Amino acid sequence: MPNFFIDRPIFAWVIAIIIMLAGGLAILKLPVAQYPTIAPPAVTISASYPGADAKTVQDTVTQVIEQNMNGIDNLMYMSSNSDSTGTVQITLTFESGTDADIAQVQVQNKLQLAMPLLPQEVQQQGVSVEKSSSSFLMVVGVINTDGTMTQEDISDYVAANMKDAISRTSGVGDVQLFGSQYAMRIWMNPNELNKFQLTPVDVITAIKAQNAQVAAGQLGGTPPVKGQQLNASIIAQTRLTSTEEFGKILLKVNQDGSRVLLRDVAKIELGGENYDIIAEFNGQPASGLGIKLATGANALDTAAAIRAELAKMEPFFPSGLKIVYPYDTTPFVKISIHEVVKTLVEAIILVFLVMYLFLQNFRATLIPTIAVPVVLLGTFAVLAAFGFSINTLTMFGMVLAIGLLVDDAIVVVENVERVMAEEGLPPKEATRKSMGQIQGALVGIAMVLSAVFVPMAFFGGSTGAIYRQFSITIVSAMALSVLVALILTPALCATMLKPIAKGDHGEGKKGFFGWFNRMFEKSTHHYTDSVGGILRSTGRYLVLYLIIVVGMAYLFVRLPSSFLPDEDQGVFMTMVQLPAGATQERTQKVLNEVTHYYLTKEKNNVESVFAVNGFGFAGRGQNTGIAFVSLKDWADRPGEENKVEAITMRATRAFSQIKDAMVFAFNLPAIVELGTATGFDFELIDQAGLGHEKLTQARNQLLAEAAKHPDMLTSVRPNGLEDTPQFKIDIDQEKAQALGVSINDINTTLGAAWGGSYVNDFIDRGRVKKVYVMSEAKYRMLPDDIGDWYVRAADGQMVPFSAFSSSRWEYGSPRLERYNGLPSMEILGQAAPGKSTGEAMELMEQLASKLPTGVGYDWTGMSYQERLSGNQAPSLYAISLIVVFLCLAALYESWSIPFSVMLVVPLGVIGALLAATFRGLTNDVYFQVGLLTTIGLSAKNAILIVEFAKDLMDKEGKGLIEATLDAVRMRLRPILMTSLAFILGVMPLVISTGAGSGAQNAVGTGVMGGMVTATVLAIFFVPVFFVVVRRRF
Amino acid sequence: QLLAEAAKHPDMLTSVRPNGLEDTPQFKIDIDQEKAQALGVSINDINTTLGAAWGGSYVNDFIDRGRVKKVYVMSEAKYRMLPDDIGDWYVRAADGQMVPFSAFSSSRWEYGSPRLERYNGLPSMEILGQAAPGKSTGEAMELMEQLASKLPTGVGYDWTGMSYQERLSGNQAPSLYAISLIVVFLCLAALYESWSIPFS
Amino acid sequence: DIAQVQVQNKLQLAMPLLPQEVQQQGVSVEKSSSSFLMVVGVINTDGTMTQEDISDYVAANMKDAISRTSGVGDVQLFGSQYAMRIWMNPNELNKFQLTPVDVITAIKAQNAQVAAGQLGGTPPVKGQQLNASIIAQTRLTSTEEFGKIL
Amino acid sequence: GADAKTVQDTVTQVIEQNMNGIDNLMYMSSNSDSTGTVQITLTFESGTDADIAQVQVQNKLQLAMPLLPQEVQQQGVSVEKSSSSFLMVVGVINTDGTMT
Amino acid sequence: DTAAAIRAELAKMEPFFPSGLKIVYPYDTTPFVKISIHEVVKTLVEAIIL
Amino acid sequence: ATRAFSQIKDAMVFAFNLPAIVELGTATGFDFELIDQAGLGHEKLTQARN
Amino acid sequence: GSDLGKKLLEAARAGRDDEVRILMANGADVNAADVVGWTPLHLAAYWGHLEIVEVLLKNGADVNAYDTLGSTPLHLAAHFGHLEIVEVLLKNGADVNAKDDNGITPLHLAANRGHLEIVEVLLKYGADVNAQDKFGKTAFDISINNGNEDLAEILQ
Amino acid sequence: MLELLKSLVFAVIMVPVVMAIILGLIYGLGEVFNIFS
Repeated sequence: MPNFFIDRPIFAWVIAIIIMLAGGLAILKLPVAQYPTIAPPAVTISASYPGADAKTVQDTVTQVIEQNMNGIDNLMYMSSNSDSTGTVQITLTFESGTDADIAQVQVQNKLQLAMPLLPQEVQQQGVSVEKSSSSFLMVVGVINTDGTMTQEDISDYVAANMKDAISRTSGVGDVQLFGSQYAMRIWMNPNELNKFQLTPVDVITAIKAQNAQVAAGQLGGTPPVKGQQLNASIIAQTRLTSTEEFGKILLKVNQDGSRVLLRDVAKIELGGENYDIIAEFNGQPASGLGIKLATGANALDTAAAIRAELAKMEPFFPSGLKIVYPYDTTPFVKISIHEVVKTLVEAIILVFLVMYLFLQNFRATLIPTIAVPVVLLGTFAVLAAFGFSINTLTMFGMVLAIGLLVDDAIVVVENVERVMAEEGLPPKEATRKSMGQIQGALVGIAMVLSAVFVPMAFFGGSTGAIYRQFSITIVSAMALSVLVALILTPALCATMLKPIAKGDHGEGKKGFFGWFNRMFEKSTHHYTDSVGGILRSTGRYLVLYLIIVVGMAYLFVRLPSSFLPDEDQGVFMTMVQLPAGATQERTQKVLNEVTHYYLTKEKNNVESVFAVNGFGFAGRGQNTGIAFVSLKDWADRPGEENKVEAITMRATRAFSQIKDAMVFAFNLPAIVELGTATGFDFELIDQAGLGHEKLTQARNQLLAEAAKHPDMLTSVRPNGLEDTPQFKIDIDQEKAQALGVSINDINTTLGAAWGGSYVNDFIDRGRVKKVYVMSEAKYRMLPDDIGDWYVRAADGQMVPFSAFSSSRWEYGSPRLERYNGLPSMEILGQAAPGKSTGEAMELMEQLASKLPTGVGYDWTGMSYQERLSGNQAPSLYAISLIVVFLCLAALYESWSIPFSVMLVVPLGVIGALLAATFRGLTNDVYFQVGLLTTIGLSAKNAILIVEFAKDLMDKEGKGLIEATLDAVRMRLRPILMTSLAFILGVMPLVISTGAGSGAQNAVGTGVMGGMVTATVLAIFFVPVFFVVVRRRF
Repeated sequence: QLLAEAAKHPDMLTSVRPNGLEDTPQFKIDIDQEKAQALGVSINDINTTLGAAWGGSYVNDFIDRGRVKKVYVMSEAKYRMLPDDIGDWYVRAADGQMVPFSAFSSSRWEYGSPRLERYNGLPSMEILGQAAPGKSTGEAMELMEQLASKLPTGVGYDWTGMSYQERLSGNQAPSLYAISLIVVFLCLAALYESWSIPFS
Repeated sequence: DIAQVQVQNKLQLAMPLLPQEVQQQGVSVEKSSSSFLMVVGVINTDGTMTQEDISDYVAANMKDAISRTSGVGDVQLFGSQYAMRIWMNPNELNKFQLTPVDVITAIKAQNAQVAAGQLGGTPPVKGQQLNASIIAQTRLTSTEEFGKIL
Repeated sequence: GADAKTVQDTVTQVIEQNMNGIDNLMYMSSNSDSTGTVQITLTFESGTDADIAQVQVQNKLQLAMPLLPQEVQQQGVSVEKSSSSFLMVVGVINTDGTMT
Repeated sequence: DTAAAIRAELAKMEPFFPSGLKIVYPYDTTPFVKISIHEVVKTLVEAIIL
Repeated sequence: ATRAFSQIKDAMVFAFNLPAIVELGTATGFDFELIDQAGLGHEKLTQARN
Repeated sequence: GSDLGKKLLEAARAGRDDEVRILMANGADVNAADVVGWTPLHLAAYWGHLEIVEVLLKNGADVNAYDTLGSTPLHLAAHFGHLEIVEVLLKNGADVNAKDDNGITPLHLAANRGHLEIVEVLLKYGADVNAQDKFGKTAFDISINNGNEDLAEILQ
Repeated sequence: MLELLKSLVFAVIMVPVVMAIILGLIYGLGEVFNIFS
């Protein structure tokens, strides 16, 4: 090929132009996002049964669905939660690669067939099916400076005048609203109902009968009489809009001719559907819009469009009402991507400088600067083809591929200049000769790096979904690099270079560069003499090789594992939890204390605090809450002490010394899907119908026996709520019948009064809204109020609840949970320092094997994957080693020579294990990929050394030692060029404090150290291995 | 206003017309619950009588020739025609009293839309047209774009169907020639190893 | 996977037109072959339990986990799940001036979960210290509780 | 039994909001009549799997039936691919006047 | 694969079956497939040797 | 089995081995469907079948 | 109210003997009540912690404590079938005929759930069988309705 | 337009320093392996 493009350079320029245009169009048409679809596809069925507890809901709703959740394809598992708020959440999780639409549909369809078995209240509220494995691209907040508009008014304004616009914006895929739009609240009074001998049932029936619709037909409709010259559509009683209209509703007419209307007996207002959740923003009432991004979208342009629409609409808002942005992770993405782009450009500038430094030719430097961007743009086009995006993982794969690109260019240019200098040849024939030397080397390098990287794509689960990005990115980059080295760089070196003859260019020039040539010649001669002295006795160095292998194995074992490193995304989360039996008042007190803390003792760093009451992840009840703490930009807070980890530790210190509560501060995980580093998720299941009580007994016993193994386990705990007090009302039917009371009326009164009842719909100005009847706070707040509620018998007399209803206290679960249709308890835990996940995950099985009968167990989350698809890395890397050995045998046409190369894998590896060990890192994804990159570079250098030596020995008969010394002499220059360029292009990733610092450092450390060690060691041990293998065989 | 402006252009636009229906008279019947309750009559019985008598009432099914068909209860034509025909329709009270609608029902006329259109979540009105013979459709679309520019504020315009795709055909074209030229130029320089043979 | 979707999108229009006795029992739209992949029998080696008692175990503990397995499609049960079966005697009903409708209403009334609300719920008063879910009427779990039905 | 102004606020506008945010949507129209009949037509880009489109719409729609009158649900809400123009028009006639 | 999944699932309740219950497989079509494939593989090896 | 079962009274008992493709039946068999397209009924259709 | 009493309540609820001893040695209150009126005795009996009941009793835990609705540790011990708890409570002065806001006594509770081993003790310790609840029913009617003829014989 | 000049400054500064560091490491390892002989 190269001899086809040296004589045809326009062909090569044309291919390069085509690749550049492809990549350019791609970078315009490529979606941008922080992370790809890593977590497996899930779907959440959310339901609500107002006024119910956990058991009522688990019985009438959850079990019914779960029994009809059959016949769905690719299902990994499902887990159900049932809260005392009536809420139900059934999360199904499917095998990776599944289509999150067809699965959602199968689920919605099974549920649509199951609905007729649910009670009318659930069919009437609504059972929704959503996709769970997503996260809020943004959260918009809306507040009022004045205390006029409250939470519900702001929520209504949002639902009406803002949601539809945000949804009609580009890229916006899903828009959830925090808070509920207006709703006609009807707070009744039992005293004033008994006064008129009424009941809540009468209110319900009147409201049902006096707000409905009526079809009334037409005038002159078909079939008409012969002669009709007129037709008209009739309009009968329709829904009501105002509040007075609801006040004018008749309930009863007395013997004295008086009229009974609602406005006399029932305080009517325009409130919300649920007050369970209360949101505040720096103490000010607020409402919110959570925005999940769509498929194939650009988060940046999407957030820009959203900020533009909200700005357009701001001027049309009420007075004092304004907008805010608590949770916006878009700036973190912008900075993290801009940093990688800057790094890519610096890696070109550094290549230019290095080339000009060693090769004083500017026309030589011009070449890599043209060859590397072509490859990057071609890689972008390749991604666009396969359906990938511009994300963190892809760009970090590119900043690791740049080294391979740089080597593929620099080896060619350096060898061409070397030939032109030694043999005095001109550019064209020199390029012919150099490519004749380097063709098979580049091809075998391509195959080797493919064998090294492709095996990662074929892992299982989220781990594999992550590794696939790096793998495909780097393979595309390397393939385009090899095609470029065979196609374009030769033609460029033929038409751009200039002639030099018979001179090492180090004695005829003066200045820094002449002196550098002098010093480099001296150092080359010294390295040559050292290698020559080495090759006289080798075992003295094979022993050092074995020592290094032992040391790197030790460092590998004593290095802690990980999944991904936490970062500073400009936000973090505080979690508030209270004892059993708390309320809104106390939780809001605690949250206001939290806010006062952050806004006073962290003013220098914190900007806002968005507190959501009644929303914890461990529970969506009433004694729980959160705070989305938003920070300033990384420019307005420098220093570790002003970062998120120190803030978190300080906040935990200031909040652990608190009263009657449990407050924690933590950092937003890397991927909102919590994949811990060494923790697990253990489900304890009831396989025999034991119950909640025996299952809780077994849970407590297991936690006890787990606290006795702190050497392997720690922080073991349940991920649920503990039983709380519950008020039991025992009705007697004998009295209810004697007095002539309908148990149906009894329970309808009780419910509609204490929990709430959704009756019918009404039409506000435009949109349609609900109607909720309920008691009034001061009449549904204690047991002493039970006897203040009356029912109506058949004979007409009114009866108090106290006549037939005894009462007790008991204990009951506020949040029940199930795993695959059977009751369960979720348990969390970490592996103790020095131990891994497998050991603890096997210890927990050993423990659970000693539990009562009927109790079983299972694994969820990362523990599922880690167990089903967590032991296949050795097999694929064995495949890799075998393919590499075979490709090297083909290249060298020998079964033994390949070892000379496959023994440099440790030399770089250890250099990465030392650094990561010094700087205090772990064995995360980025480290795992930098390792392979350094290994590929070391193998590249070794392959060229070996092939040069072998070509000299075979086609010139120089001999073993002479050929090897000549090879290393010719190969020093490019090795150092590539190593220096890569080390410099990476160093910023190591000295980094700000956005993406964790991933930057994890990528940069293990490759800086890797190349540092692979350059100054391989150049010595590779000749040793080569002469060893050739003298043995 | 737009249709009036267009009717002054029979050389470009012809057959201009909206794809809709004009506002029409509607007959509202107000039911007074108070008087029906005073007379022992139920709101629901009244609604059912009115519906069955003026619009039909799907009751249940039946079996004709082995197939399942419907059963509709309805009034005779001569009792559904005029707003003065109502009042002949009576009801049974709790006692059984024949109560006429004329006691608790009032009536009036209004104007309303029998068909409301929206386009991309916004109120809209569709207008179909042809190009005048001899002319084309691009000329007519240009003229209509002009006319819709003089209209009041807040009134935007858009194209649908053959007028949307057509628009693309007019904007794709430059980006289609240019590229189709470049790919040729390059393809020649490669085959003939020169930047000049292409330029000639 | 698309045929099922079209079929069910069409059947969701008919479902309302069906009686409630058919909806309650549950309409199924399965996507499966017409031939048994396999049969899985369950027996007693001790002769302790009988057909009904094995069928109940199979249904309540084994049918639901297997019908969620991937590739199954449809599962037929060679038995029947337990159910509180109530055998009426017409002579004893006439002896007490009763009919099956009375029994049905009494069961639907005295065997029911009810949404009884919260004790201390929101929007609450200023200064509330207690919150507690109310329990009023639970489903029945044995024949003893069904007998006591008045 | 609905005036178009009603249906355009209690059924149509309650669905249209959900249909914003689909993969390859090009435009959409909607028509609310005096007989209550509602037709919301979504037109996608050329080359889309019309089946996957119907599917995504079925998915974005169930987010709304929680908010629709029971008289809409009990009558059925159809999500079906569409075409504006007829392929054929078959006619059936009696030649002997023995029918109407 | 489906029969494998089914056997794996049944292997998770067998520990929890009350005293007396026993699983049995009176009708399975899958073993015949695996065996008819193993026999053809045996044929291939025999033919290579021949 | 079929021979020893024809000697049973008040029953049709037939044993058979399932074919290779259970979705395909007897070789050279035929499945035929009589249909009523005029509103005749089950009785006249039974008469026609017979 | 000191958090010592609250931690004592929590430890009794969770079954922690060593922690309860540690707390009482620091002088923790035992008449302490939850927001519903349940002292450590109610919690230790409800959940069945005999050791905790003995510990709390040795240090002056009011056996006759009553919650906001007339419930006592004896009521719960009888309802949930904790024979040892019943015996221990009576040894130290548990009013076997304690009457709640509804007139229901440990007899009616132990009879509603079929606890004969407990009705024996209740009776022989002086439990009035004819004790009527609010509606007019006794342990005899509660045994006839529940269909426990054995109990009805135990109560003649 | 100012960050790139800072990067180029960093480069012109470190390139020779990093080169000298690597060359000194090579010289040290060479002297070591020469001592080993």
